[PDB]
Amino acid sequence: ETVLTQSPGTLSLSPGERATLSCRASQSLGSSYLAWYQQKPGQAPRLLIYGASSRAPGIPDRFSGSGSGTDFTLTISRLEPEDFAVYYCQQYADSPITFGQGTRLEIKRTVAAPSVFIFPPSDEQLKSGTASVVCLLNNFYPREAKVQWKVDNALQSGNSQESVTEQDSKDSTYSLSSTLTLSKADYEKHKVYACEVTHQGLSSPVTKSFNRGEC
Amino acid sequence: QVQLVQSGAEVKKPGSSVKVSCKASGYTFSSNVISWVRQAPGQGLEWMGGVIPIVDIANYAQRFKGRVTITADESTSTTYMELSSLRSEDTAVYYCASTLGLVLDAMDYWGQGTLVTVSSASTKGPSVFPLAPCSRSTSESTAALGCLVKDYFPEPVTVSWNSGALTSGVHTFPAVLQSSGLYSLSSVVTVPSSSLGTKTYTCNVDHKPSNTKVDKRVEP
Repeated sequence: ETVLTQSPGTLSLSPGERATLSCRASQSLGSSYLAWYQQKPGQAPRLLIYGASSRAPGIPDRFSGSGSGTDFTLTISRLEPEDFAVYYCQQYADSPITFGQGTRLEIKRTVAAPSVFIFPPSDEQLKSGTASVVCLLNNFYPREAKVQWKVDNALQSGNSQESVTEQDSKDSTYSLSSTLTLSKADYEKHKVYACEVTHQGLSSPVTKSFNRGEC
Repeated sequence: QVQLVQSGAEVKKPGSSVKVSCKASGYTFSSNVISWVRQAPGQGLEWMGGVIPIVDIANYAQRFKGRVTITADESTSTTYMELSSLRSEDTAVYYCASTLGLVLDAMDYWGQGTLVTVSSASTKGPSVFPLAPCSRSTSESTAALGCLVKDYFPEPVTVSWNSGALTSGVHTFPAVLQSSGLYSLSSVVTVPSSSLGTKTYTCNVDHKPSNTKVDKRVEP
């Protein structure tokens, strides 16, 4: 299959600025067989451009598409607040149809370090044989952040899940929650529970921790 | 109004099969081709195949060949996507979309999507646990509290704070489907440190499928 690679992974701009999004195909698509879509959270994709350069019905003139062969570009001449969304290219020069991995067009703002919080499991939960430990990274920018869980300095893997909020419409930040899950048996084998956070707004990683027994 | 209306959310066990429908209405001329595209939560778009209703001829992405069947009922302007041998990787929103004219083409009208969740779980109300700090330094101008809304099925839950009186500073996170096949979600609020211990914070969790309503006052 033809692979489409979009760049940049995240484009960070302000309303009023010009946005240029790139799609590179692993083989030639001609000057036609490429479309661009916009997608917002909870909604279906919306067609913007077809035939590489043609605007779909009702799409404003600030959207345009160009390119041929392997290299295609979507331009938004002057960003509106409603344009901040994820964008995908799609090729249809041969089967199967494939899409790029998406470009996140987000609102740029000053760097903001997260406020970091760790929460021990409740006694209520412990009653039932499971312990969940939760780490909150609150109101940070940009979106890239890394959480590492340590249990008595042992770096954990495979026993955590996380999720991230959509960029806030007022303050342009993100927040992230990570949950470490362990059996009550394992939880009680150890003392120090820590979450280490790495982020551009932090001169060095910040760790929040507690000791089981004092919490 | 040109519209593609899909059938409702589905839950199926691993190994089973699912059929989703898409009813077209409001087209002056019926579409030559309906395509099916899916998207796993947080991931990209994946085209599955399409069908030409007037001849009921489908085409497929080879990675789904032999597991996906797309059919058309031209008489009811409906198409169907059936996917068999379901695995966890098939949990996704499934969209139908009509094309600009051809099989290999751009897609201009889209259905609302159908969520298909592959889980062995039965309906189950959440357990609601407090998220409360055990310690908090004086160099912290803000504090956080929350609740962990654990082990429920299916989606959604609705989480409010102080019976809906508290909305500022709240983040309710996307749920994660756990390897157990149950969901878990957290909802947190950040407050000035001086409000911790002088004000009361209660999370209210409503899970309609299990007719569950739980209030949890969050304290250290």
